[PDB]
Amino acid sequence: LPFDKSTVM
Amino acid sequence: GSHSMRYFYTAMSRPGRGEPRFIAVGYVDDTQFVRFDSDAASPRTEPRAPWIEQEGPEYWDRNTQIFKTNTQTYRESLRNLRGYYNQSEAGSHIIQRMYGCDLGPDGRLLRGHDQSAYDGKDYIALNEDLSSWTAADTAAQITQRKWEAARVAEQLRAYLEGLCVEWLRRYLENGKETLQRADPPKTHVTHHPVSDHEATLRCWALGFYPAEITLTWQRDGEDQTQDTELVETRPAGDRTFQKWAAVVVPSGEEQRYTCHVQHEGLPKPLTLRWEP
Amino acid sequence: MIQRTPKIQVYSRHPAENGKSNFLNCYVSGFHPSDIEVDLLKNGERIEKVEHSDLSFSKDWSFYLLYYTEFTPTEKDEYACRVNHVTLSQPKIVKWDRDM
Repeated sequence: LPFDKSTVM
Repeated sequence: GSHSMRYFYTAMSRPGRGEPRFIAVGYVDDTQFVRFDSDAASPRTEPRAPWIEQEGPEYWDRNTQIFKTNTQTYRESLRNLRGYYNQSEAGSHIIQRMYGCDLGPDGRLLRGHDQSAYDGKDYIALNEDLSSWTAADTAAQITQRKWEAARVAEQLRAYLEGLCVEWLRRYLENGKETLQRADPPKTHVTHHPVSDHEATLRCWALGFYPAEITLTWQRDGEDQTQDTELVETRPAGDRTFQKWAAVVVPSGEEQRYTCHVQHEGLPKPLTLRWEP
Repeated sequence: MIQRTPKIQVYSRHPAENGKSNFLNCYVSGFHPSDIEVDLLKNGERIEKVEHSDLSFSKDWSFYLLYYTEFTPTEKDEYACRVNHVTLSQPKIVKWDRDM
C-alpha cells in the first residue's frame, strides 16, 4: 500500500 | 528470507505536449504488483501480479485516490523545481521518487527508505533515522523547509514502521507460493573458439528468482574480476532472471577455469567447469 | 543536462531451438531521460505486436524496460532490436545472437 500523504516540493 | 516493498514514482514534464505524466509502480522484491499511469485512457491503479487481485474495491479506490492526488502534487513540484533552478519553461524535466521498507528474515523492519531525484541527480532523501533529511543543494533546502513544516518525516516514519511493514507482510502471505519461493539458476558452460590460441568460456545462469546472484570465474582458484565480461542481470519475462559471465582463455587451458554460482534458491553453491 | 545512453540486450526467454515457439526480448536499461523508442525486427522489418513492461528505474535512477514478442526462431531468420534515445545520433541496431 503506498504512502497516503502528498506534499508539494 | 529478506524481503522489501518499494514504490517507484516518475513525474515527467513535456512542454508543448500536455501536462506532466505521473507513473507509479509497486514492487515486492523483484515482483511488480501494481501500476498507475496518468496517461492511461482511464487512469486507475491496476493489478500486475495475481496475488494482488484478491484485494477489494476499497483497496483499488484508496490507491487510485492517492495516485490521482500525487499526479497533481508532482505537477506543482515540477513547476517549483523549474523555478528553484532558474530553468526555462522550454525543457523537459523529471522528478523520481523511490521509497519503502526492508524486512529481515525474522520479518522485522531492517530500515526504511525515501529518496527523491531531479533529472537523475539525488535531490532530497530521508536519512536512516527516519527523522531528518539530506538535501543535495540550496534548491533541495527549500523542499526540506516545506517538508519540515508539513511534518513529512514524522508521517513517513509512521508509514515505514507501520502500514508499509503490515502490508508487505500481508502481500508476502497472500503471494507466498511465488514471493517466498526462491528459484535456483539452471547452469551450464559454453565454449566458443575466438582464434587458434584462445576460446571464450561462458558461464550461464537461467530461470532464477530473485534477481540477486553472484557469477564469477576463477583461474587456479584466483578471481578473474578484470578479465570477466559480466552482463547485467536481465528479465526473462516470466518472473525469472538470466545472467552470464565470460572469460577468454588460452586454448588448451580450459580446465584451470571454474565458474562459481551463489544464489538463494540453491541447496549449496555451485562450481562448474567446461565439460567437453 | 546529464544524460545516460541505454545498454541493450537482445535474447530469448527460453533456450533457442529452431522451429519451437519462444519469446524474443529486448532489454533496455541504464538510460536517462525516460523517453525511448524500441522496435523488434524480423529480417530488418518492424514486428507489429510487441508488448512492454511498465516504466521503472534502478537504484542509480536509470530507467529500464523490457520489450517482448512471441517468435519461432529458425536457421535463416534474422532478429534484432532497434533503439533510439536522445543520447544517440541515429538508431542503434543490436542483432539477436543465441550464444549471448
